[PDB]
Amino acid sequence: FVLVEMVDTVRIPPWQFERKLNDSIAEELNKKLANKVVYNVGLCICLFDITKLEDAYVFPGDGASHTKVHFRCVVFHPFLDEILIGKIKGCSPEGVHVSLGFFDDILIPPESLQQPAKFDEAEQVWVWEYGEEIRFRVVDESFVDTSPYTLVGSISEPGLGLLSWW
Amino acid sequence: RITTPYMTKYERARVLGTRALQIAMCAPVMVELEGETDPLLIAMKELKARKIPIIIRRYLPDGSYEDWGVDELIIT
Amino acid sequence: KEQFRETDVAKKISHICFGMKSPEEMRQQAHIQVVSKNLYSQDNQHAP
Amino acid sequence: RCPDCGSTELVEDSHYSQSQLVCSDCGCVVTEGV
Amino acid sequence: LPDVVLKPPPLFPDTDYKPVPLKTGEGEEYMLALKQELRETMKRMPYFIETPEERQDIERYSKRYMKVYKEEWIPDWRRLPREMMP
Amino acid sequence: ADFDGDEMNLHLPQTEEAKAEALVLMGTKANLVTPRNGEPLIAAIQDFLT
Amino acid sequence: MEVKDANSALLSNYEVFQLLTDLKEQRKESGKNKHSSGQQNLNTITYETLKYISKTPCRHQSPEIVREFLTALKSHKLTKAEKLQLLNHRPVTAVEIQLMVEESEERLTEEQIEALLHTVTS
Amino acid sequence: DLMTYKGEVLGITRFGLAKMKESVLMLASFEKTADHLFDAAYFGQKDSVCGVSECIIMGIPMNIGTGLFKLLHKADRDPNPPKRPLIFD
Amino acid sequence: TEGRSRDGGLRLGEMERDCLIGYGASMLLLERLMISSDAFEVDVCGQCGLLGYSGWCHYCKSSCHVSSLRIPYACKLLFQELQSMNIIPRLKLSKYN
Amino acid sequence: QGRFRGNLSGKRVDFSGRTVISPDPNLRIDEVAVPVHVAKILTFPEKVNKANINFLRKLVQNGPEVHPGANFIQQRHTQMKRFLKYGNREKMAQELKYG
RNA sequence: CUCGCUUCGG
Ligand SMILES: Nc1ncnc2c1ncn2[C@@H]1O[C@H](COP(=O)(O)OP(=O)(O)OP(=O)(O)O)C[C@H]1O
Ligand SMILES: [Mg+2]
Ligand SMILES: [Zn+2]
Repeated sequence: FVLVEMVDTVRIPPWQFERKLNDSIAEELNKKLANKVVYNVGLCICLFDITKLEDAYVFPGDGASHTKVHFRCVVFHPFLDEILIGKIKGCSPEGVHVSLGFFDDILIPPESLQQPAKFDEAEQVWVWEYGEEIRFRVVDESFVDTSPYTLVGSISEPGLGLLSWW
Repeated sequence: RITTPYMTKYERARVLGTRALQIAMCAPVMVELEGETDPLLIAMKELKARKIPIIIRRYLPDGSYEDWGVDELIIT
Repeated sequence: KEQFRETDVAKKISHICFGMKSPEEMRQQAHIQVVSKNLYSQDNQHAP
Repeated sequence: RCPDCGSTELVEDSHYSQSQLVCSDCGCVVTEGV
Repeated sequence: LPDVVLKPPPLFPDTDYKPVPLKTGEGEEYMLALKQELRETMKRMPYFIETPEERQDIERYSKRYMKVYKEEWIPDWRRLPREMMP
Repeated sequence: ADFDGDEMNLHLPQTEEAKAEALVLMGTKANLVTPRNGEPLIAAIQDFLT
Repeated sequence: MEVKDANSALLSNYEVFQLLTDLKEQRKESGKNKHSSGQQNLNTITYETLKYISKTPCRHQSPEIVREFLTALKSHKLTKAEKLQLLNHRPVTAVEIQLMVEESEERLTEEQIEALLHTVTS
Repeated sequence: DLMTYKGEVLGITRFGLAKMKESVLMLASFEKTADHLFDAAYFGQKDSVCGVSECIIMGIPMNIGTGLFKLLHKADRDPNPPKRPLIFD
Repeated sequence: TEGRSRDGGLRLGEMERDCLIGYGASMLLLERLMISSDAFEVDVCGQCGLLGYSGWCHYCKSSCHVSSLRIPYACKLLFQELQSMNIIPRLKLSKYN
Repeated sequence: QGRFRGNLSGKRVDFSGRTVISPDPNLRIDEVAVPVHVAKILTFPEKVNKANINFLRKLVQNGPEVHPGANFIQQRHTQMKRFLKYGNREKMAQELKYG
């Protein structure tokens, strides 16, 4: 989790003019930046606050109100070493599929670093024994449009010990 | 505060046009229309009542600006 | 999950930069190379 | 077929110099302009 | 009259002449080895200025262990004009 | 115009802004005097002067 | 739509929890049919992230508690990431600090661990 | 004043108009379209859209007339709103 | 089209445009000469300055910088003719703000 | 007849008419008399708001034949035009949404 | 349809 500074041109239609400007600006910005992954930034969650809000122009076209807004928004972006606690929402032979709790089913830990009793035999067998911990390793993002996902991340499961659960 | 206190005819035309366009697009009305189905007549009534929520931003050629409220300006 | 891509921006043309195109740039811009001097096919449909 | 009501009553009716293929049941303008 | 062509000519038309085989000998191979050595050694030379990495995620106790250390040559400012001292 | 068969054109603006600009700037009541010397152009004519 | 800084300031899960609770109560106080029908993914992300944070021990936190914890840890010369992870995870067992928490070597001192556990439990 | 603002009496012909105005598109539209366009392409002259004729051609509102100023909406607002304090920093 | 026999519309000649300019009615001039006659929406690549299609620039082989832009259709025809004449008009777009 | 003078500086437009004129002294100097036939052809797009809904309903009910009326309806959500000569005009008038 | 040419109207 980290705060991100953004500047956006928000267009408010005239039928919301009776509303206070800041509230409707926040509502529209949240509607525009919810459950979406900003490239090289991470998955934005919601708006934290609106720091700078300058004058509201009205253009000779649409007739709505366009405002340039400086705001801070919270996003989920680990720092390549953060420790997380997710739940196993699936498992593939080449690697388990852990999902952060109802947050994002994008964490795919490779099984190439645990103690040498590692394999997934397609029966959802996690690990041959000697709340699931995670150490984020690398961030990666990709584009979508290429003709007339985007955050997965790699996960480390070292010899953490895990006295409570193997 | 240095420009003309009188509201120019071009300013009136553009303010009325923008206000009528907003009213035609379901913007709130501030003068309690009496059977006026024409947005432009409603905009003219708002201008006469000096209730138009629009601020003109007069731009000087160098780049400097100054803001005048519609109620602050003088109409003819 | 979903990538944030901006739908539409109120872009306004600022200025037009006139210039010229090199022969390489013409090939890059073009889609096909025209080599046939005739227009329509031989058949009676006369498709291009 | 009409894209709205699914009918096949597509009539070519020009209205004041505007060629127009329109559904004859619900009036949906399928195609216009030549 | 010239014939009409249905498909554009191939992107790389073939040639019946091929490049002459390269010169061989102890000297030429020494040149190749020396050039590869220059490539390998002049990237580590301090004259090869690397792009400054930026935007460190966090500070860590391991930074001191992973701190990149490299000797830096000191320019002779007597010959160089005054404007280029840091 | 002289009503001797002269044809006149008539345009209908399709925008509220354009309609308001036309009514304000180009209203007949707003252009009673020519800009050349300020003389009134819209005035009484034959069979009204008489 | 450009971002000025993607790493402006790291924040703990308590700030996110407080912000999500405030947003949830404001939204339930100002529920709009058209706005909600336009985008429901806001409700999904807020509700599910709030549930996930609630499953974590992030409850029972206050700004005074966070300030006291930060001041207590400021004498241990630990990095910002370490104290952030300790605050988010709330380690009750020593082994969480000993092994899972990075920079373990030469930092635990085998005596500062007890003080760290006392502070995190306080 | 327009004829004598550059220090020399310039006529309203194409030569004087070329010496007075700077926008490529208006010069091309008035007279000698091909020559003006080819010379502009050769010089790489970037032409802005300040003038009226280029505004008309580009389909944008012209700067003169009602387009000189900009309008602002007197919306109920509060610039520089209070910021939520940061606890961890 | 031109004539009544072909159901054509009336023509705003150069002097009509001059009179509209003299009035200063910018919005009505824009509506008459752009919105009501030959309004069109093209896709311009903000990187190369050339015209793309369907939100895609073939010249740059990319779609990140392609932006929609309103324009008279006659202006698009002029731009394409100039491109065919090797007089390449490159448009440097910007936000309306 | 080039692009600049024939299609860029001055170009043909729709929503326009051209008619012979005749005098009429009983009209104010700011008014012009338009034939009924031309008015049935030249249309104005009026946006449905809270003020003219009861007026546009009657205009839609009249249809494209009676002079006070409309020729097309463009829906707010879908941009599919509806020709008023076909379909139940009363239902369309009853289903006039804002915008 | 495109283009030209004429004859009109004003
Ligand atoms: N070539 C043209 N260019 C512009 N306007 C024209 C042209 N031919 C006719 N008109 C229109 O017709 C009008 C000319 O009429 P005018 O010359 O004043 O009277 P007239 O035709 O001499 O009639 P009398 O012979 O005096 O009875 C004015 C103008 O708007
Ligand atoms: Mg006459
Ligand atoms: Zn491009």
